[PDB]
Amino acid sequence: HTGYVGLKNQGATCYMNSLLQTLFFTNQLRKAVYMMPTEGDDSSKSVPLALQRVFYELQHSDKPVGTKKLTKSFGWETLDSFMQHDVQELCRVLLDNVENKMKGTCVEGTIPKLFRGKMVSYIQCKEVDYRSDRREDYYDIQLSIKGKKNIFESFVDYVAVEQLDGDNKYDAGEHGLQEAEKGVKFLTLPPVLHLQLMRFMYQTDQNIKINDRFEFPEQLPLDEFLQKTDPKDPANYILHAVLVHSGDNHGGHYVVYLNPKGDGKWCKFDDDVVSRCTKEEAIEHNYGHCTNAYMLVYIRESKLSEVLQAVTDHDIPQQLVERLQEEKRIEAQ
Amino acid sequence: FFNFPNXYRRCGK
Repeated sequence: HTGYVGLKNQGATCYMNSLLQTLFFTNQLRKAVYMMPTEGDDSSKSVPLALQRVFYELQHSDKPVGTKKLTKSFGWETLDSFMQHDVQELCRVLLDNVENKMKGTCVEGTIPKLFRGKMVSYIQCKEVDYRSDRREDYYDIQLSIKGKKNIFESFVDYVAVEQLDGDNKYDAGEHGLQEAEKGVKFLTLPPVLHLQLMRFMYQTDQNIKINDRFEFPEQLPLDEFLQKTDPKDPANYILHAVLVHSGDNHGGHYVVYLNPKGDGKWCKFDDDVVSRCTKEEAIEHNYGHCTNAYMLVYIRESKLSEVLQAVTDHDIPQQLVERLQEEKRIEAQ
Repeated sequence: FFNFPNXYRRCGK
């Protein structure tokens, strides 16, 4: 083996297998999921129980794990369900369910403390003395790709100042229509950074892929995009997961590249096939059967050990272990 | 996103 088990191809789950391994090796998220109060839940409809089941199978089973119950759990069963939705939406569906389950518990707020960050969106008038500052929260960042060669340029475009001129003048209310500037700057960055690479455009009638080259570094410094940086905790991040899609004319195959321990020892998770791969194969070779990298996961250097805690078999409560083994007994008969 | 090519405009919103 390789110490990591795979997920079986069970229907049009698309990116679901890639996302599940990404959350599984978000080790701190995993231990929080194991300790959720899911005793007395209905197996046929419980997303927190389903995520516990798949994580447990991904930790103990020596054969690839099935995801049928989980697919039934959040009800994506229409023929186009997975291709119409986004990786972000599926991650939101799962993470909201788990975070909602953890409310009132000792591990409550684990999802916000791992993935959510603070951001300010501003609109500043240039001739009149008015400004509008509102705080936003984010769990994921959608990055522009066309015309941007690497993540640094991609982030510069995100913080680039937008202009609101005539025919788009901001409604300043008391000050009337105004020629303002609109922008967004980063207040804080989460310990686990979910970056979606928006490589598509929509002529014909379809959304096509932007197969352009786009570079992402193994180590991503982001202090300069913070409004005020913090010494002793620079916004330094380490690449963790690279979610890839392979691109013949219709096709579509979703695999994820991971260094689960953050040590730069990378593996390719092709569903049930988990294999070792070079760091060149995971990073440089995915810059762009046209394969394209569409989602990246970074972990802050200061938080790397805590986010990637060791997870032992005893971290799983005994009553959780008892219920899952009982289910496997029922299937074996 | 990211399931291309497709004619769905719910991707990225």
